[PDB]
Amino acid sequence: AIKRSKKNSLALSLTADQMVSALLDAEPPILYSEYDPTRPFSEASMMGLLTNLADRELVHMINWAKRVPGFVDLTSHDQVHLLECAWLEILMIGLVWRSMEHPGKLLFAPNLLLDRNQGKCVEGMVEIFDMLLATSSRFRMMNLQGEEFVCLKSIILLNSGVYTFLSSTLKSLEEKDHIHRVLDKITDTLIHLMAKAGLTLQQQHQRLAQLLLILSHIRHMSNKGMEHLYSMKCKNVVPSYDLLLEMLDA
Amino acid sequence: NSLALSLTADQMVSALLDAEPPILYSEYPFSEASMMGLLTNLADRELVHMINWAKRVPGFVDLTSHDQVHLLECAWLEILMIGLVWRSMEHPGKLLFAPNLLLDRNQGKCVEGMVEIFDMLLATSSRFRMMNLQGEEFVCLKSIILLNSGVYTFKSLEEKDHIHRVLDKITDTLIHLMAKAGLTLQQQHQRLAQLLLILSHIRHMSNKGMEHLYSMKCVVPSYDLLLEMLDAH
Ligand SMILES: O=C(NCCCCOc1ccc(Oc2c(-c3ccc(O)cc3)sc3cc(O)ccc23)cc1)[C@H]1CC[C@H](C(F)(F)F)CC1
Ligand SMILES: O=C(NCCCCOc1ccc(Oc2c(-c3ccc(O)cc3)sc3cc(O)ccc23)cc1)[C@H]1CC[C@H](C(F)(F)F)CC1
Repeated sequence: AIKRSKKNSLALSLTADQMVSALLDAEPPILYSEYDPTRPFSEASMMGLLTNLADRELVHMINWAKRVPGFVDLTSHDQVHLLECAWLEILMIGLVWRSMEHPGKLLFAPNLLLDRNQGKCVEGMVEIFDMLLATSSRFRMMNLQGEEFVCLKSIILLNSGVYTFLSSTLKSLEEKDHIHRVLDKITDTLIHLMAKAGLTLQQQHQRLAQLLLILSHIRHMSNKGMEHLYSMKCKNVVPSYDLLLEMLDA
Repeated sequence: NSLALSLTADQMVSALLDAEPPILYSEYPFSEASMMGLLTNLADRELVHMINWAKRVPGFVDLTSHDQVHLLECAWLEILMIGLVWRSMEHPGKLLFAPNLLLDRNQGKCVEGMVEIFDMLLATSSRFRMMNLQGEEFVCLKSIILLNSGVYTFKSLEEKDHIHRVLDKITDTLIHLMAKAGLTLQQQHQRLAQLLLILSHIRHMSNKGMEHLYSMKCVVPSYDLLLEMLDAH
């Protein structure tokens, strides 16, 4: 079809209710882990299970991202770089959302619930597990709602890579301005949700701030996770997919 | 009880502005090991003043010395970087490490792996410029970084509760500044969101910087004084 100019992005013409509806409708399928439960539970086998789930979720992630209002207005290059930036943060926020109602455990999939002591089966994992558990506990304590969750997940996609567009082209400035406007609309939607829930104005701003501050922790977890995943690739417990990496690099 | 929680928004702004550290001039030929020596010497001197600034951030003194040290251990580089970004706002394409140390983006190429970090710092300064970030907001953001960046890695519930209450007061303060500047309610929450979203990028830059420094064989000389100032010695 026709690629609209940024001022004619569908994102900017959505009401708050329509933005929520769009984000809920984009939400990817629940996946079940496919595994043999009789296999001995080792570092290699655990990381293999998690890799297989990650690979399947990433397929659905791409289709989800394309359905996030504002995303497809970006160049294909900028789209890919948002995803390359955010993919682990997006996996992690999903995981902590899914795990909210299971204190002490991470619900990687409905049929794959792991506790922090299984995290110790993978060297370097338990520290990240504990951070994920703490984030899930914080979401539980804040009573994070599904409509808020989908807004936060879309914010991670749009925000985690915008600052590593380098402003070396005029197009980059247009892309940055567009992302800003979409992020403003998602903020309006988050406030709309909180106002409808009955929060006072002060409470609305405090809650928004607390939710956005958690995003900085999610970023931190992603960075530590990438460092951990690199170590796992050296041990040949996680694939390197180096040809995809050199693809993305060139 | 905590003085921080009894303060009004106007009083909080005053306290945060009053806590601001001095501007240091570089004191420390010109290879990569010398570039890292220059930047490390500057960081070492700034850290002495940072610890005194941290102790003056309302709410910080209420924590145990071990928690104060934990938060600083988590946030120190974020704080150095946000200061750098602020200082560089009026110097597009350059990083004002000090008034007598203005470095071009391409001077990052002198240290392997540094120019990518320079680029992220420059992008942050550009963002602050486009938003016309104000000093009053800057000090709120820096305080948020100190309190937020290690809170998730921590009676311990009483301390986390205290920190979240202080953070809520800073949010109120940022909103108050924006309201007094004439922003509509919609503009206020949008700007709050844009400011807090930049802190995700500052965290990223810190993480990347820590990895880079670990690569570059890089405790600052003044470490013992830092702990002494924190009463952690
Ligand atoms: O797809 C690629 N590789 C294969 C699939 C990913 C392989 O890595 C993973 C990733 C996660 C994983 O485990 C999970 C978490 C986790 C977090 C922190 C840790 O320290 C360890 C684990 S959290 C979590 C949440 C879930 O829902 C599911 C799983 C997990 C296990 C392995 C590349 C992507 C990037 C792309 C690029 F670069 F082009 F963009 C190139 C290709
Ligand atoms: O000693 C400690 N760590 C090891 C110290 C090693 C020295 O570190 C640096 C840090 C920065 C640096 O260069 C600067 C920037 C930069 C950022 C990213 C890069 O990749 C490269 C450069 S940005 C920037 C901005 C500036 O204003 C000035 C300099 C710089 C050069 C060296 C802790 C201290 C605190 C203590 C605590 F917390 F308890 F108190 C815990 C222990």
